[PDB]
Amino acid sequence: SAPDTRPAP
Amino acid sequence: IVVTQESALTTSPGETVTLTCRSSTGAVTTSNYANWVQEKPDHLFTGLIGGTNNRAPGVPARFSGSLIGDKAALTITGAQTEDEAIYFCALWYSNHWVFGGGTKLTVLGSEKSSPSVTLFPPSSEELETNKATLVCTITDFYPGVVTVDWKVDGTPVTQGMETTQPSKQSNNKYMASSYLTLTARAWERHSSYSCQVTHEGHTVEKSLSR
Amino acid sequence: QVQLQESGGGLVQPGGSMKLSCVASGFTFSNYWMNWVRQSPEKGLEWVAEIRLKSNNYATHYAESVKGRFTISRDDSKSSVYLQMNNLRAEDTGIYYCTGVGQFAYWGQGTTVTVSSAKTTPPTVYPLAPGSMVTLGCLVKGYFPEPVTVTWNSGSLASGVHTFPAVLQSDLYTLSSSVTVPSSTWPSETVTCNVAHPASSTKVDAKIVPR
Ligand SMILES: [Cl-]
Ligand SMILES: [Cl-]
Repeated sequence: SAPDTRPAP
Repeated sequence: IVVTQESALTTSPGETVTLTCRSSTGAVTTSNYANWVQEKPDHLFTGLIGGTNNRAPGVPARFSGSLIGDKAALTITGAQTEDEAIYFCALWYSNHWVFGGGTKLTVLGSEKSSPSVTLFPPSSEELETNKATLVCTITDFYPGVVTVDWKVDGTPVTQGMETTQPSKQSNNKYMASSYLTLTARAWERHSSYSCQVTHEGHTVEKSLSR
Repeated sequence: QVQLQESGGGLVQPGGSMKLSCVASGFTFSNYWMNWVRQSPEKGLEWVAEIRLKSNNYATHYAESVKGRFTISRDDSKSSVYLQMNNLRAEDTGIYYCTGVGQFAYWGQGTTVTVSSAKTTPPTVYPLAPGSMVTLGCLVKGYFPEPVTVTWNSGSLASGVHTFPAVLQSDLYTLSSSVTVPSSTWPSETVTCNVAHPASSTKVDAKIVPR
């Protein structure tokens, strides 16, 4: 399971 | 799990450097989403790389994350003087992170300078308390990395010594201090005491004869 | 401009409890997970806790060393993340940072949390005499808590001063300072260090005399 991979602002 | 990094590296500006990061459990893969974080003087932290090779926003293009063999790696191409700093890597293990010990990076931004060492004997006032502390101050060195070694009658001490992490002086050279704590009995029993500071392969030493 | 700003740190005795707060601005805090990471001398960086999004039910994970004693939580209404620490131990001492975004791009300034059972203690100050230019110093031994302020000749000796970091030895802090003066002025003239320890409300002078 992955960490927070959402793109940064 | 233990994450290991190089303790320090030195480079002239304009050259490329690679720092690595290994895991004690096995190969570092993309599943460890390796991060690289920079610490500049004053506990200023900033993330450089996330998810192995995704550079955080605003971070200079000269910084790149990658995987080399079984390790995660950070490469700085054409390192600049502003890059002298400590670099930490962090690895993800399914549901937790483990940080590495940090690599101190020197980007030679001035001429090298040897440490100025001063060793002080225990005061009479302190001795009355049956304690003896020898103080070794260490200043004006660049690179800011030194190892301190204490000796008593020529023999290496492994107990009672405590050294502080170099810290930058206004002139961007570094300073540090070390302490040897002895009972008064141990202090009176020996004649020779020495603080030895190795900086870039050259040892600067001060000694006390008692 | 993004900004993370921690709060709530302080001195606490073992068994103690405190809550840290971190407020984010300059970006959509609600969109990213947040973590607490602490920095200690004996341990470098240590990840402590993470908290995911509202849509993850505010799910969390904790480092084993903290599980059962610490609780991370968030309030997106306030753009804030928090750390409730209970049953604090001296090993929890360190600077605590909230940090997040891909995966640690943003870090606050940090807030210091000291866990110590030590009582306030004024330093015993000791002159350090030498065993063209001469270096004298002062040992400030066995005080608690920090800080301490060290001057030389009331601050008239400004140039040539070096004050070093406190070391913790015996639950108590020790630091040193040194001045370099022309040997033509010592010991013919007086060199005294002035040490103040606000906590003990003390201010001591120590003259450096030749051995
Ligand atoms: Cl999970
Ligand atoms: Cl006079």
